[PDB]
Amino acid sequence: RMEIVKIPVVVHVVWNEEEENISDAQIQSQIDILNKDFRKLNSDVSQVPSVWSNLIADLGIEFFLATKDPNGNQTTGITRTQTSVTFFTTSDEVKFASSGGEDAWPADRYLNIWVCHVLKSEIGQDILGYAQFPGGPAETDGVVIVDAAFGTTGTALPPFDKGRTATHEIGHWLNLYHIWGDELRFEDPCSRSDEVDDTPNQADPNFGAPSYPHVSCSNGPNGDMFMNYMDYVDDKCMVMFTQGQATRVNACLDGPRSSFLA
Ligand SMILES: NCCc1ccc(S(=O)(=O)F)cc1
Ligand SMILES: [Ca+2]
Ligand SMILES: [Ca+2]
Ligand SMILES: [Zn+2]
Repeated sequence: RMEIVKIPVVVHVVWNEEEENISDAQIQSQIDILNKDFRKLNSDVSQVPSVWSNLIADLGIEFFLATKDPNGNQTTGITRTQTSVTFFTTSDEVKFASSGGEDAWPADRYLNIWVCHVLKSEIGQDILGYAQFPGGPAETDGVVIVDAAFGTTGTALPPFDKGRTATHEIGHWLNLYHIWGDELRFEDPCSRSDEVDDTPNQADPNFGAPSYPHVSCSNGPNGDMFMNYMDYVDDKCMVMFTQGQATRVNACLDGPRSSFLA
């Protein structure tokens, strides 16, 4: 029997123009996706190649917008903060009210999700989201997602309109690594590991909508598990976690995030 871990979520919408102040329905549509993907209840799990069917995991995690704020008072679980900032970066400006964002709620009790309109890497590349792995500091724990990649209605735009950027980032929040191993440009692309045996060794990230099989690093004939949530493919193409990843998620829930256990 699976112990279902029920994670209270607070969504911090940080908005400059009015359209960035995304609707309650768009926020709720994202929570709905999380409660499918993290329970193996997404119908598009049928797209997994049959050779890997016995690897698809139910992570046993569910999510809900918080009903009590950190001091025990009634809440919608959504904060809405106007800002003059036009873009945020991986340096975590969105996570402090003093830098034009919104403070985190206590990370031992809530999953903080920040939503903003423009998000860039430190060297200026537009990105869809970023996570903080377990291990503190609490002040910046959580995930950040751009609004055009958040939810399945409202401002969400194809090909990132099925809610999977948040599934992916929450994968990181639960201590999952990119399936391809995050080699640096000068390293052998087959050399690093995501520390999961049942994810095939893989050269690089996959983007877009790859054709099965996509072989790399001598992993033929089945190829890359590019439909894993921890690849970089379009939302409609990533549909599964593996049991090997669930092992790491369970270790995270049992250790550094044990405060979320009942
Ligand atoms: N389903 C979305 C997966 C995903 C997540 C993040 C990115 S990127 O912004 O880092 F380039 C790309 C694709
Ligand atoms: Ca692996
Ligand atoms: Ca690799
Ligand atoms: Zn990632």
